[PDB]
Amino acid sequence: NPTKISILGRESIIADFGLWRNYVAKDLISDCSSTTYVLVTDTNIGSIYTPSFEEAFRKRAAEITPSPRLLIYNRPPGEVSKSRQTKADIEDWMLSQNPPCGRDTVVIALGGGVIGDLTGFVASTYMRGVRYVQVPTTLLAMVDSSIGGKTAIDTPLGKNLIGAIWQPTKIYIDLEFLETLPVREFINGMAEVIKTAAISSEEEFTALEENAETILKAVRREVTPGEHRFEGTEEILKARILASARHKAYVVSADEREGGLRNLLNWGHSIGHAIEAILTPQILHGECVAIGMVKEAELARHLGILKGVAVSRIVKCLAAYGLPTSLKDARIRKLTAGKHCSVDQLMFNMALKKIVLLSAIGTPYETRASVVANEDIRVVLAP
Amino acid sequence: NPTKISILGRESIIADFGLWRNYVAKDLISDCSSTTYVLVTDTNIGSIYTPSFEEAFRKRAAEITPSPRLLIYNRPPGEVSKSRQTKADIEDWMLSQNPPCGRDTVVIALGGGVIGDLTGFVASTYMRGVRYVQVPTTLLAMVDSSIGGKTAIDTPLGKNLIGAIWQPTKIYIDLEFLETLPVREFINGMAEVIKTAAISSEEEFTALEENAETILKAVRREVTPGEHRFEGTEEILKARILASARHKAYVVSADGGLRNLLNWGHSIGHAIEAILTPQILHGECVAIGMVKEAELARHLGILKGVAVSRIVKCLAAYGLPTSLKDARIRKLTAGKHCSVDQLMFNMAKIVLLSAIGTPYETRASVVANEDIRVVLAP
Ligand SMILES: NC(=O)c1ccc[n+]([C@@H]2O[C@H](COP(=O)([O-])OP(=O)(O)OC[C@H]3O[C@@H](n4cnc5c(N)ncnc54)[C@H](O)[C@@H]3O)[C@@H](O)[C@H]2O)c1
Ligand SMILES: NC(=O)c1ccc[n+]([C@@H]2O[C@H](COP(=O)([O-])OP(=O)(O)OC[C@H]3O[C@@H](n4cnc5c(N)ncnc54)[C@H](O)[C@@H]3O)[C@@H](O)[C@H]2O)c1
Ligand SMILES: [Cl-]
Ligand SMILES: [Zn+2]
Ligand SMILES: [Zn+2]
Repeated sequence: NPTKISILGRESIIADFGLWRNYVAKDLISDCSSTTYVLVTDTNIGSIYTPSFEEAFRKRAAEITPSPRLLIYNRPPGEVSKSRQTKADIEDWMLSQNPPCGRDTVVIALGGGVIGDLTGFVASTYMRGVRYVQVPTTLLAMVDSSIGGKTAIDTPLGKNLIGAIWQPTKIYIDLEFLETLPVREFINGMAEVIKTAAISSEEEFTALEENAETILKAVRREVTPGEHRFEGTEEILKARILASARHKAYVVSADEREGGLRNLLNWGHSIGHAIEAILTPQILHGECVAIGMVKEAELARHLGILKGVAVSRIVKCLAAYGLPTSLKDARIRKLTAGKHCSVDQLMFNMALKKIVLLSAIGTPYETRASVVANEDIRVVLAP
Repeated sequence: NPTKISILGRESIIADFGLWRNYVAKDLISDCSSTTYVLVTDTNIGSIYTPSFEEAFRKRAAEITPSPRLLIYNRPPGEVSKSRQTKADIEDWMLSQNPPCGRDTVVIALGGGVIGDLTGFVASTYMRGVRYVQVPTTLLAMVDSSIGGKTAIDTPLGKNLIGAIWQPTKIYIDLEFLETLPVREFINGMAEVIKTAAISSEEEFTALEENAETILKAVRREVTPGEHRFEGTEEILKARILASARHKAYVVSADGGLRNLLNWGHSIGHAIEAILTPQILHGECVAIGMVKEAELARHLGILKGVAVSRIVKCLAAYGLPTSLKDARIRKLTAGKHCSVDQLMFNMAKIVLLSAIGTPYETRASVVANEDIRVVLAP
């Protein structure tokens, strides 16, 4: 059965195994009536998933007169496509169609965080705004990037500098996409899942601790023909992933005077972003956020706010899912030959302190990021 | 007297003679607190108006501490600057400042429709959105472009293709800008003023008819550097221009319907413009469109022939063309012809008038292509 989660007081999220394979096309043409559908993705994702959809779309466009059209745009993979150049590329491409794409256009964002931010931003300004849907194909996109409307592209000077808040009409979460997602990317996305649980539900966190071995085994297993990577553990994977997605939706949907409940989502990102500013692009975002979570967890313990046992759980849980819990992680070192993260550099990258503090697994200290002394931060980052 | 109007619920429009010279700076720093203010304009407008403001800003920044900063960006004049390149150059420039312009930045759009659309769009996406104010310097901008939140840039394949709805925090209308606005541009802007009146108030339309000689004289007379072009007729100019502006503001606030009325004379007007541009200006084309669309309604037995004539006399009174055969226009468009086919083709529903200050339907009406032709053809 398809699970539904709402965003900003309305239906928006539809999650299940096989949506892309048999549900999205029909749904779009039905609930997102348009004459034109523009699908944006990269060559990796697309070469694997675009063919089936083209057929499923053709099969759904036929039971209608006249038949809506599906236009496909394949961008090269990587953070590099999240640029002004590609935004203008996709746009001119869309304007140059016969007939050109109009304000009724429904853009389909089939990809991870990169394609998501790019496509969302394209849609936000196309003729001052057109509808679009998110079809996250990475774990991180499913529970984070595709939720909340934050759209943008990069500039040589920094990440997500030019963009917009543009909400998607719908977010289709097809867990089957995780069947072909590279093991490292999957692990990477788990950083947000564990973060979410860590700051919202102790029960959820425990479920993550208990489901690690099973989940990871499935993520690494050799799939025999006729099988689906996650057969046998579908409910576990769905309950775990949707718990995070759902939380993100709740936080983003909760306003009517809140102050900064959204702030708690940055737990582990204060230090995590600092670390990433140095180790990127060798080390992924989640990998850096994982380490940031451990450091920030130690900090709170250092300030006598977090019990030492919670730190250890936080550490075993991340490692159980394959995430690094230290800056000298064997894997990290091999990928970043000649990169060091000195306290000074980290204390610097951070100043460019307010760290969400935890008082217990599933329980934040303040309802917002707390203010901590630079000296206390340095001690934590000491060798 | 600093007049105030409301857009989208409440006040945002401030109109008067001299606002730029001694009010915006203080106002911005007070009502739009920020550490950074980015002024965007073109070399024409800026070379005339940026110096005073710089001083007026410095004079107001000193009163507050630490003193804010004013960053100026001068773009070349023309429709050509309303492009992706200029948007990116402005963005890159802002981000390059030391320190980089943050989300607290308040962008000042000092210019006409071009600078307005460009700057508004820049502001809408800068770090996903930052505040900005409109300081329209052309008549058309004062009563139309600077109002409504419509922002964008052009593409070789068309105008305003990439943009967004981004409302300005404030719209400062300093009528003194019209002192240096080229006569042709001023006349051009009058097309929207006359259009607005034509579809909203018969009294207002009549006031435009009676002010015609006076306004034009002020516009066409030779003013000497130091004397104000509009001394003696300031209330007339203010009441006329603000009337148009306040109406656009009203409709933009109501809301597919009431907004459709704002397009009277633009159905044919845009078709004509698609051919005659860039030689012929938007207002000049909209003027002719108004006459055509007015005769169409007369053709359909909805408009009295007398209203058509008044519409025709008023446009002409203000120096706007009322036919494709206009000498100015023919001379200016040598090498071009608006065949009826091309116009119909370009047209691919017109707002009909039942009387001066009175629309037919509450929205654009559906008319048969044949009735249109018998009105486009000679
Ligand atoms: N609020 C927001 O909008 C927000 C917040 C967090 C992250 N992000 C953005 O997300 C981006 C990173 O996104 P990401 O971690 O999803 O990485 P990504 O989109 O770069 O995807 C990683 C890799 O996986 C491949 N891939 C994607 N789906 C696949 C699948 N199911 N099968 C096979 N290959 C697949 C891609 O081709 C790519 O190589 C960053 O640029 C970041 O700024 C945005
Ligand atoms: N909804 C909207 O936002 C909207 C609606 C209608 C028109 N527009 C757009 O507006 C643009 C047209 O703008 P416009 O007609 O105001 O012309 P414009 O901005 O191109 O200005 C015309 C000329 O006058 C000069 N100038 C401007 N003000 C001056 C002043 N006070 N003193 C001296 N010289 C001055 C300029 O340098 C320029 O050369 C078009 O690009 C059009 O697409 C936007
Ligand atoms: Cl853009
Ligand atoms: Zn993150
Ligand atoms: Zn107009």
